[PDB]
Amino acid sequence: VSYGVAQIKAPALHSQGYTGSNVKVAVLASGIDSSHPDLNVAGGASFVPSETNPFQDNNSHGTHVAGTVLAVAPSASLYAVKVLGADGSGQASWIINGIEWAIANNMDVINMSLGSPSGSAALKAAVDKAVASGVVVVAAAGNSGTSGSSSTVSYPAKYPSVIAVGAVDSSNQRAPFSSVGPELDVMAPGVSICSTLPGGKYGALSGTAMASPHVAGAAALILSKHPNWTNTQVRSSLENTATKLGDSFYYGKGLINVEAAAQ
Amino acid sequence: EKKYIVGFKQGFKSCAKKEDVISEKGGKLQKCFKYVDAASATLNEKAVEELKKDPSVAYVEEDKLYRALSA
Ligand SMILES: [Zn+2]
Ligand SMILES: [Zn+2]
Ligand SMILES: [Zn+2]
Ligand SMILES: [Zn+2]
Repeated sequence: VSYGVAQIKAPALHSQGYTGSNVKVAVLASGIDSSHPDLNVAGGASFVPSETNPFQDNNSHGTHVAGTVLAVAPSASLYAVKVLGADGSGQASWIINGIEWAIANNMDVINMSLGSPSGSAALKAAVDKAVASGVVVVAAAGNSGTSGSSSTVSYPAKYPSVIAVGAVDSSNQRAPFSSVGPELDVMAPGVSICSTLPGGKYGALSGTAMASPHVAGAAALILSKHPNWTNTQVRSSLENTATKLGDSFYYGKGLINVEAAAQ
Repeated sequence: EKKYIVGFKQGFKSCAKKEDVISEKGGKLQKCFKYVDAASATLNEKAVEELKKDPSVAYVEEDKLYRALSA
């Protein structure tokens, strides 16, 4: 497991008996590799035309991301929603197809560890629709560092309906790459995060892509303890109970604290 | 560069209705969305111009690339 699990205070939930059982988390990424003897991928679908197997991860990031959701929430059910190919990229339309899948298939949480400096009206429609459907929608805030006074939050994390997750180290210091702006909602561990890789491996990856699933995992923990809270209530608990770290421009509401968010 | 998303106004909910507007203008449908009021399509510059001007169409935008936020 990773350092980040204790950092966000997930073990307090595990102790109470809440580990995310019966909570469905869709990982919208490069696939999740069947290479692992434990990720309990309960399903999935691919929307990359030339890469039809959601259980083949030829990039590595989707597998790492899934592993992190699971290190926070051990009994959650993961779904492999392949919307990025081997090179780590996807068209807006493939991602929308992934989000619509998650909606149709009654996913509780969407994780999107992906970004673009530019938005798409259709993609804003999809995330907004998912949120109106009761889905907790989480995204990596971007890895574009600082650009004057300007927001460097990527899309879809930049949309109001989406929880935008920046990256801190094990010291609770913002990573130098972590995107900034008014759109930044919370922080989670995103530097040298140890997680599952293809070919049955494990290793460190860094990025807001690593921070995002700590929050997706936290949302699953909260929902397993409180199945009657809405997505709005889950999101608000995460934001309102976060540990303040400094300026909202750099850290949003600060570091998520799952123990405090869940009562 | 020639991959687009075509958004629709009210009353174009079925794929068949979306597809007919796009084809009437010389475009090629890729996928109709289920909740979002839009469809992906491949369009040349003439088709883009004509769709934008069509009263059925809310927008035409590039089907742009998004990337994993991981090193
Ligand atoms: Zn534990
Ligand atoms: Zn494993
Ligand atoms: Zn946001
Ligand atoms: Zn409760």
